[PDB]
Amino acid sequence: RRFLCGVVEGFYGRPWVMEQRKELFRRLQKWELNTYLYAPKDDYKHRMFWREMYSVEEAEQLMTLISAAREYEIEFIYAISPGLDITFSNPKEVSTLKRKLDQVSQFGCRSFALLFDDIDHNMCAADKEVFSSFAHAQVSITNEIYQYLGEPETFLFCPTEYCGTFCYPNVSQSPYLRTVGEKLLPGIEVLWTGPKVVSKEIPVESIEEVSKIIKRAPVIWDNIHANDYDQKRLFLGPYKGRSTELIPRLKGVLTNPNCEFEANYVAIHTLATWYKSNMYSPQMALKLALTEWLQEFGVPHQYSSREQFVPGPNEKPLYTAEPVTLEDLQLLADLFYLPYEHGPKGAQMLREFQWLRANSSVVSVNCKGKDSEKIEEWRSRAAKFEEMCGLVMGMFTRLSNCANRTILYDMYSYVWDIKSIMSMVKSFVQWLGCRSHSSAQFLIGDQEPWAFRGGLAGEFQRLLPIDG
Repeated sequence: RRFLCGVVEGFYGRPWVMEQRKELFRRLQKWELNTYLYAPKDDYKHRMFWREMYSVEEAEQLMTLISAAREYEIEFIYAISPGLDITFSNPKEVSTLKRKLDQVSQFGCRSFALLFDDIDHNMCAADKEVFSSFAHAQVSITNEIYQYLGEPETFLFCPTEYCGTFCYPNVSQSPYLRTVGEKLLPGIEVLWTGPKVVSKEIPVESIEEVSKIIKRAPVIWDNIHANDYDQKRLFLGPYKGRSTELIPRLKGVLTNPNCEFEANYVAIHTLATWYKSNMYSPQMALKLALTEWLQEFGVPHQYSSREQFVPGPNEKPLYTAEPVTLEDLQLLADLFYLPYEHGPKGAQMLREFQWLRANSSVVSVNCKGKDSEKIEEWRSRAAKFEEMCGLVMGMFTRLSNCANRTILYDMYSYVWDIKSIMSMVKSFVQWLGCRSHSSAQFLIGDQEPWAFRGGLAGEFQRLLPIDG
């Protein structure tokens, strides 16, 4: 029994380059994964201009990539999303799609996929006069394409309702899914993402409910680490919430990585472990992933003293960089953890800061003459918060010194923003703690720079109501 397990490049934004893809293939072979799906959203010949034919240079790049995939024995699936503007009752569209897929096949590609995600539910008059339903047209064209290609072993189809929240009026009673399941050829696999576009967790019964309609085990398109729906978010936490019992009931698992290429290492590793368990503990998986990931940071750059200056007792010490340690990576992971929850350490820091803010009046003004226990407790908790902020700043400082700076350079902005805001919070907490004897305004320099934090986007964000 073959099982699909791997990565889908299907995020918006700047696409990955050939070097990154080759390194990804090497890592996938190391981690015992077998599937790579190529459907980058912002590739003009993939989705928006699918009708065009690849140029010679693009053809050479594709052939090199496919041969590299062959070297590492990673299945390579090429996807097309013609649903943006394709007309189903016009044979010219079908002929063009066939020619495009044949050009892809002549490069040595073996597996193909057709996607109809994120399109409209309307049909032109030309198709409404032929097909009884939208699903009917989609299934008919998919079946014809599948039969033309010679019935490859692997073939993926993404329905238009790829999540429960897009099923109307529900999953079991959706006419679209019923028609697709009835009329689709048995040899094609079907993508599914769970109850929601970004599903926090997958109950087992939902998969069975979907399978009762599609009459086949689906292939999971998991967006647990996708970050193209709000690109301020970075996700470095482990794979979590998916019970292993789904493995016998699924035909494959395919993960959507973060837009930043180097930020997905841990995620992919966790996924492999999650698979390799049952051919599972999130905490252990994350520990192993970070332990393996640390080896790629190497050592920080240091002065090369291969007639060499050595300082004396009264000379200023040389600049020395400290290595990046396990604790720094764990703190980084907790700072950017999961879409629906934070890491334990970051959540605890936030709760402690909120508590300190709430009880500022205990010692803010004229603390002398008040209850000693409250003063000591508040000051101690403030000190612990200060130490954690210092840990964050030291993490950033040590990460800045890595010899292999590329790992940091692909996610520089997020860590830089979090360390800046931690510094500002530390300054604010100090100002709160010194109010009883310092009546000056809680300024940084001569001003309050956070009045411009986030600019116009930050200002608009600040006015959105929340319950807490």
